[PDB]
Amino acid sequence: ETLNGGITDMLTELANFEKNVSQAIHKYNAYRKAASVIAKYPHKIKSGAEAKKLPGVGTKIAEKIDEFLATGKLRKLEKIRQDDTSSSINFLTRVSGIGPSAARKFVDEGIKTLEDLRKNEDKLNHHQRIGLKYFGDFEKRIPREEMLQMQDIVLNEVKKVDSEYIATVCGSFRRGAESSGDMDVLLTHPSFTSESTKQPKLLHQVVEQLQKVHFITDTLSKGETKFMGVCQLPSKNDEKEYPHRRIDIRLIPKDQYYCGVLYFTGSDIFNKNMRAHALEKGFTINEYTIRPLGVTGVAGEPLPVDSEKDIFDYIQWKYREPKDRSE
DNA sequence: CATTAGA
DNA sequence: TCTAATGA
Ligand SMILES: [Mn+2]
Ligand code: NA
Ligand code: NA
Repeated sequence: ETLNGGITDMLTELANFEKNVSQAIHKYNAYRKAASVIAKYPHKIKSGAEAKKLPGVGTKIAEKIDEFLATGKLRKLEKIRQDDTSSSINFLTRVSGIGPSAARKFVDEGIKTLEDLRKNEDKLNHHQRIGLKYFGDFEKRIPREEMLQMQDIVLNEVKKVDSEYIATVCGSFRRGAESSGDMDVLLTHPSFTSESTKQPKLLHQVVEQLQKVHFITDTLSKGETKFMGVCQLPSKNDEKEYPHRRIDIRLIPKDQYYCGVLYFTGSDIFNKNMRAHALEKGFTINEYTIRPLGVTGVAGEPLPVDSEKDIFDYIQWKYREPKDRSE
């Protein structure tokens, strides 16, 4: 956590670089288990060999470990950090919709800067166009203060359309959080569950309304179950317009709401821990259900959930307010 | 780890 | 169809 800190960080730097700048999924996977492992190790790594003994740590890494322990640096790390090319990829990748793949290609073509990206909007597909358009707004944290006004808005229309729609804004926002990166609204309806062959309109109506009033301004991707767009709160009585925010809305079979909800509520650790817990308690939990465990090694049979509670109850725990799902 | 876009 | 990018 702090004892093998640089070690893993240097490790993680390395990996990432292979994966993105290079297209070396192996080396990249190398740097990772190694970083994974040295990280679990209970003692101050004193040298390559010491590390070396580790599963996954080879002569390659161990070698880097020395130079890094010997001098507070690494050449490769220094050279890479310098490398205009790899820098460039590191950056373009920031655009919503630009993966490494396209970052390399763009670069190859010679698009390195944002401005480059601009003179060639054409080479860009819609997602990246929008991604480019709101590049500034996408990088900004969402003040909870607005989260409240946005949630306010969603809920309302949602209800306005059908009164049967149930919506929840998940994420850190739900868990207290002072700010968040984007909003996640999970959604379901009663007319839609595991069997009952869809109702694409379900999602559509809603999105339609949102847009109708101008809360949603763009569409990144809209499918029959997952809409991914852009919203913005009414820029009041001028002098102050609001930043463009990312929003995600997803239809959910009423029969798996809470699990989903439980899940996307996090935290990443609370979950795991919760998850690790159902296990002893004779269960199993995943994003959509909670099945009682059987001795044969495994077992099925999706227990019925009406609220976040049932899940708790099942696993027999103290209902934990979102606020304290912190870990 | 599954859901959309695109080509 | 596969392959990328998001989320998470
Ligand atoms: Mn989010
Ligand atoms: Na080894
Ligand atoms: Na990106």
